[PDB]
Amino acid sequence: VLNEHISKAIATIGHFDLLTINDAGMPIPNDHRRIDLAVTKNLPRFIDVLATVLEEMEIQKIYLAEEIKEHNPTQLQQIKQLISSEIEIIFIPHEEMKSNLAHPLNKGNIRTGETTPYSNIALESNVTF
Amino acid sequence: VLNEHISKAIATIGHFDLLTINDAGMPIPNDHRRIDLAVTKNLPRFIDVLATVLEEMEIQKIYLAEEIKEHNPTQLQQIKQLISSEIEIIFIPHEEMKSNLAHPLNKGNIRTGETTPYSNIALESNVT
Repeated sequence: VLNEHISKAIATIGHFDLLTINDAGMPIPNDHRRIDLAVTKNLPRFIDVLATVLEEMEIQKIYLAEEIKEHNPTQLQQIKQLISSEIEIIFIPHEEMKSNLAHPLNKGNIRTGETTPYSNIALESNVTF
Repeated sequence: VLNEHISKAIATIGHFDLLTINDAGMPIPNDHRRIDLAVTKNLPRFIDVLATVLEEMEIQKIYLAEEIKEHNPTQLQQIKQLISSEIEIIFIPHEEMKSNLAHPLNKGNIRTGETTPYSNIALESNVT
């Protein structure tokens, strides 16, 4: 990660803390947590930002929208190929994924240029140090 | 442009105002002008951000480092193919490109993930 805001968020991240990565259409609140990386349609791609962020975090659990199973199987598969078998995948309603953007332990909401549906994820941090 | 900060900057832009796009290594001051889009090495690319921004701005002139001609002939060529022939290309020393990051009429410094040398540009706005 060369992103400053992201490195800053990851530096304030400890056990139970959340970090999200979202597609272009996700209604992300306009606060300090907001990290807009979007350039244009599909730039950068959700999966590329995800792969990059995983390299700099110890994750415990991830959250995905139940709707991803049916509406974006390809993205679900790409996510599974990325994370290790050790990490637990929890599905919740997309509506909940939206609420979590304002979770008290949410340390950042990254916006990508992704346009495929339900390309959103929440990363829950394990013990840092 | 779907980028919120870029959109904001381009909203406050008028004649003579500047907007810059830089590679990952350019020392961009830590102020309100700074817009960090860098994800990782070469993501996003300089050329892709430039192409996007050009679609949203009326530009009069661009500034490039004189050093680009010899150290990155490829990037110079890509830039030329992107802008019209009615836009003037002014070459200045890289050192000055750096000083322009704090120009009084500079409305935004965009940081990309570009890693190739002298991939930096300054766009001067025409009448809005």
